[PDB]
Amino acid sequence: TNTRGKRRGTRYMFARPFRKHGPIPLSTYMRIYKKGDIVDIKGTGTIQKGMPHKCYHGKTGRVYNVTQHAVGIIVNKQVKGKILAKRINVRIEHIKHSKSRDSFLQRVKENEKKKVEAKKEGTWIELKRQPAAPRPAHFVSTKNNKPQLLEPIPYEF
Amino acid sequence: SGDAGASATYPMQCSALRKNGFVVLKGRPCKIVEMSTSKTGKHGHAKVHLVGIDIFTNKKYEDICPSTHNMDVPNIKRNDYQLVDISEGFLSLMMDNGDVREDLRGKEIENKFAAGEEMLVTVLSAMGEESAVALKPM
Amino acid sequence: AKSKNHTTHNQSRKWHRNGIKKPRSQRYESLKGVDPKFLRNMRFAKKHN
Amino acid sequence: VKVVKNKSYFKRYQVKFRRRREGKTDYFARKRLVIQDKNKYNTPKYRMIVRFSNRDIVCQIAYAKIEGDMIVCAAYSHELPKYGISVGLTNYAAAYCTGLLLARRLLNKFGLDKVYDGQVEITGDEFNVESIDGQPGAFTCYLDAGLARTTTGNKVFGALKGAVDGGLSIPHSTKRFPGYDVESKEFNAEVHRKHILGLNIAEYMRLLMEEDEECYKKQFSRFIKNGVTADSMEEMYKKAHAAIRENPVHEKKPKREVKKKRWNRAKLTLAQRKDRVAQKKASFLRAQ
Amino acid sequence: NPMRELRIRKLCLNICVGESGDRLTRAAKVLEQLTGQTPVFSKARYTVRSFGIRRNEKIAVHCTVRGAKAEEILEKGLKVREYELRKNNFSDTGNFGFGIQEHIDLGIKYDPSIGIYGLDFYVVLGRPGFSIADKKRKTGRIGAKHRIRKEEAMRWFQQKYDGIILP
Amino acid sequence: RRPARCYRYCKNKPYPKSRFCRGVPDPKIRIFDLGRKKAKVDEFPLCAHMVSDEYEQLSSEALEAARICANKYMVKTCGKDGFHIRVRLHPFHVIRINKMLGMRGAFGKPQGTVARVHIGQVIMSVRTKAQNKEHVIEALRRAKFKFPGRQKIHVSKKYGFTKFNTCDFDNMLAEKRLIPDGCGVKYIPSRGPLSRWKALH
RNA sequence: GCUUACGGCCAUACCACCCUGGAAAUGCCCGAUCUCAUCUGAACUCGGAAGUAAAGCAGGGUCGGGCCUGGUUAGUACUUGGAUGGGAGACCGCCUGGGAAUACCAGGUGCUGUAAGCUA
RNA sequence: GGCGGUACACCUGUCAAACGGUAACGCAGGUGUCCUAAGGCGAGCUCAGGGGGGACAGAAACCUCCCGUAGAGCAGAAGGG
RNA sequence: CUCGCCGAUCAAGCAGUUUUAUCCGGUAAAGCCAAUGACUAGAGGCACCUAUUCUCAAACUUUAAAUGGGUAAGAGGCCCGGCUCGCUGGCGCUGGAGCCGGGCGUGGAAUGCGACGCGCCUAGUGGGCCAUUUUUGGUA
Ligand SMILES: [Mg+2]
Ligand SMILES: [Mg+2]
Ligand SMILES: [Mg+2]
Ligand SMILES: [Mg+2]
Ligand SMILES: [Mg+2]
Ligand SMILES: [Mg+2]
Ligand SMILES: [Mg+2]
Ligand SMILES: [Mg+2]
Ligand SMILES: [Mg+2]
Ligand SMILES: [Mg+2]
Ligand SMILES: [Mg+2]
Ligand SMILES: [Mg+2]
Ligand SMILES: [Mg+2]
Repeated sequence: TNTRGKRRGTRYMFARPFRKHGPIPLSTYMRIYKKGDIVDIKGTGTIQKGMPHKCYHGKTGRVYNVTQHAVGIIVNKQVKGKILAKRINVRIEHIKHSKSRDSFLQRVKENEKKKVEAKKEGTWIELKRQPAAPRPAHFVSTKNNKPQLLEPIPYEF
Repeated sequence: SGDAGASATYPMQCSALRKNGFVVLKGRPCKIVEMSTSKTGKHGHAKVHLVGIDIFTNKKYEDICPSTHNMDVPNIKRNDYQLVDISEGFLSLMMDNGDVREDLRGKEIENKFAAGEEMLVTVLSAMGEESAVALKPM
Repeated sequence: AKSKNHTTHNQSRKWHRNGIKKPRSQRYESLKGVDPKFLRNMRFAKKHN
Repeated sequence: VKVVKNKSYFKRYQVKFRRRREGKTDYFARKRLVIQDKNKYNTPKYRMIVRFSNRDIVCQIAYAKIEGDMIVCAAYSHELPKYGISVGLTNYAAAYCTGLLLARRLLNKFGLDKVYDGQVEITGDEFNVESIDGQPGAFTCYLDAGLARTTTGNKVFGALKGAVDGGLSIPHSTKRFPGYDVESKEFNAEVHRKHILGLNIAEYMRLLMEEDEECYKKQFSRFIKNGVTADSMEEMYKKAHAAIRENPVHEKKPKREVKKKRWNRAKLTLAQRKDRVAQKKASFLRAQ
Repeated sequence: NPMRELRIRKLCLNICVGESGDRLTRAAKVLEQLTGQTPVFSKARYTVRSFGIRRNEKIAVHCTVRGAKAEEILEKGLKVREYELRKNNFSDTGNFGFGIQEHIDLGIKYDPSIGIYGLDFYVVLGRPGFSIADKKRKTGRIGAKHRIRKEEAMRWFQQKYDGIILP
Repeated sequence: RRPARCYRYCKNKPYPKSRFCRGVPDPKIRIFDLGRKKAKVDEFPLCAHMVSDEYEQLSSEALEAARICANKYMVKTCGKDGFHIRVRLHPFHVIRINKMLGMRGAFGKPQGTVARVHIGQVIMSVRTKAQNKEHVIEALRRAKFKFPGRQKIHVSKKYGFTKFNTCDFDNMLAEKRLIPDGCGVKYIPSRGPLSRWKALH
């Protein structure tokens, strides 16, 4: 049976990248985390204080509490067959802003301007994503690219 | 005040006891001279027979205990001191601090200091009290 | 008389039997665990408006 | 002897930060100085930057940002000739003025020059400005010594005293001001007033002029041609402090248009680079 | 050209006494009458029974002189060497050094109270501008065309002190 | 010892002799290069391999036996200074042996080293003159009977023990792109300092 | 374009050697009375301005090492899913999708934010 | 089964199949302590090793210059930093 | 039992599935001429030293898949005005959070489904065995 230590199996995840050791760059310390934004979790072996558990490294939750040096996150952790919302305290050196919702916010701001532009012009531009449709019918010209004959090559050892 | 400690000993299994070791028998450490174990039946258990010589004066002790039993093992530590004048009734020694201590008691040493050839004694501490046995020159 | 020690064979079939339900995210989340200095002032911003 | 700088050395080599390789920034002390608490939400954490060159003193006020910290106000030591101090632009007295010039100029652009005027008179005692109710709060920043060893009497604390006397609310103590007897653990403010007004400079001009005039001309050469004597030290800095409190605002120089004439040679292009080694090969085969 | 004068920075001297005790304490008095300043006790690093020393045991004394005192003592130590040194006494990086077996010829009378001691003179040669490697802020490197060489340090010894390099 | 039928297939992860595995006996094969090993590249142009066709593991005793079998045939047909054999398989996988017999604590002690081979990996390589082709193929053929599985005796197109073809090796010598150094060559690209280019000319 | 202060990214910025540059600025440099400081005014601290480019610094040079980027290696290695596929076996081929890495080759070598000053 | 062992309470690397989890009397190991500092903080400093040197002094004492991405050290096992 | 039942007249929400977007990892492979450790052979420069070479790692790795894990795809949104605070503070908005009012459906990926919605009581079971692939001890 394995040991129940808090840092068993974290030999590589809490390590630092090659030629990226040393002090933490001071941009991660001057990022503002409000209450209700989506943040990622990625532990760092440099700051041994307030580091998340290995069951949260790579997960993603929302912020519910902000303190002097850390941030309270609500992470959903599946234990056996149930998903539970965990309230964890992780310092700001192990987290970063999640760009998963920035593609949604940029898409909303572009939608709020497309309907007001179609309303004052009288068009019917559709505001809805669609999967990759089958390719339309197109002509393939062979004016300067004649089909080159391919054939299997003999076996050589 | 830092008089002394509280542990003063440690218990351990009886089968882990080795020959030429030390163990507590009848409330005093003894020098185990020989150990022999034997079975008891068909699916017999390891019956351990112990016999040890008391390190202080005399009165060899013995005891029977199973191998999976626990028995107290004392802390045997010996410290070295430098001899002083033993012309009084008690033997005098000095520690690293440089102060003298006179609590001990032999005949071959109490008069040796008056004729030269200084030596250093090794006082052995145990459960009950302290005593000096060995002597080596330099 | 040895037996089988550990297994997670039929567990995944039992989990998805009644489904793996995500935690119910309710509107107006709780306020337990928030900074006591922040909550003490927020209760003063509600008894004065 | 084995080579230490081989391919395996540079492949495993990780360089320090650029400001660390140049020896200008201490990132261990910068983190504990410019980083604001997370429960402040973009509250600017100001700091007073004091730097010393061989001929100039730089005093700046900045607050950290991700794309680089912004300088709110900057006062240099070469602006003192505008106020009267034309000599000794790097001594302790000139440090008290550029700190005072930074304090009064900052309070001017923030509309805080009427309130929090500080100590108009120089007494040397420990002075900390008080925030008066009803009025806007005092400006609270911090000192940034950098790589300068903070010993008793360092000129870094001269600009610190000049800023707290201008109106800035900087937390500090009189342990590192010149005049603190560490034996008795008491701060003699009268000694500090001498260093602020350059009275310790005057005693040097008198100890030399009354012992050997030859060395006085070498040590204070530009003090003789500018017409400043050992008896015109205390009054010169006093009237300089008065001019600083009157017009601390600094107007920028007119932007002089330049055609951008380059004085450095450009990098060799790929054509000039390959053609050069083509000529060396051809010239090498002719010689053999 | 004037900013390349091959001047002397410091003159290092030390007496490596066998062990601590009254013998080492009296050796420090020799450096007080010659240099004019209190030396420092250099304790040992590792214990070795072959030499009879232990760790953290004060073994040797040493002192450093910078200004004209460094030029005086260095000149007073070369008259014992007859103003001549060997060829291999120069290091491949400028500075060189020598040694004497008796300090009595160094302008100090032999006294029967304190025993006789022999120091070890080591002069660290320099050049105006080397302080850029010692200062904390804006610390930099010297350079190839500015650091001293062995051929440059030997000719300086032959011109200032009229020394003779024995091959 | 235990027959090779028990340690033929690569069943376990590689178990090399290291800090954790102590007490491994010395391998049976200790010499890997024979013949006139200190010969230049232009002396032995031909090259022939013994390519493996099975993903298995070859014992250290088999590598020792097949080396001597191929060596004794080359010294009688091509002389002791007319070839160069280079065994290209080092025994690094330590096979284990259980205690001499239940299975309480069945993890066994080391028994010996065995070289793991892949499909297409060269087992042995012999370089010689261009007229000794019929002798090397026969010498490497007799060594297959000391190995389990299936092997192929392929005459390589490379120039000796180098990694450059024979049709390009002579051209790269005139262009000073390859310089001989012992039994191999040095690939000199056109992207170094110009000082070493002038040394070649 | 340049010289400084504070930086962000943290080698396209580093490393070795060579060459050139001082308008402002910077650096070296000149002193130990005061503050402070060590064995030593070397460092640290402080006072100063005779010299102006030796070094720092900056800009160039190298069929430079490194680093960065791309090509190639290769649709190769490996892999999801499938078969009453082959084979004594080891293992291999195919169907349906994803798809690397070194070597080798080529190009590039700091960008940039705030504030102040100078047009070498 | 007994004897042995503790896989009975814990820790590191691996096994473990690139989230987490995952067994065997699987593998290599460690623990029942130590520390008024080896706790807290501030300041200064740069280590392991190698080269050239320097009375006695040598392969090992000490002084000093140069290179030195950490290859040292951080009480202990190992990993991370 | 609370609803939806009337289907996107409605808000919806959900998913052992894909798509779009954004993160996590250090296994296969690869590498060792890059570090740690192991390892064969010559060559050059005066045993080492430099540039090469053969062969490996489960408790090594610069690099690095496939499969896979988390999150985001709207009215609980977006935007605007006012107010409150003892918290925050150069800066009655300086941050922040709370409160109140107003404006704005082209429900703003595919497919499927009534919500496996909210509770209560609860028996049996807690010796499993087999196969494809992955894999440990073992000659098997
Ligand atoms: Mg374990
Ligand atoms: Mg069971
Ligand atoms: Mg069981
Ligand atoms: Mg079941
Ligand atoms: Mg190949
Ligand atoms: Mg010049
Ligand atoms: Mg290059
Ligand atoms: Mg590439
Ligand atoms: Mg144990
Ligand atoms: Mg997995
Ligand atoms: Mg809704
Ligand atoms: Mg049970
Ligand atoms: Mg039950």
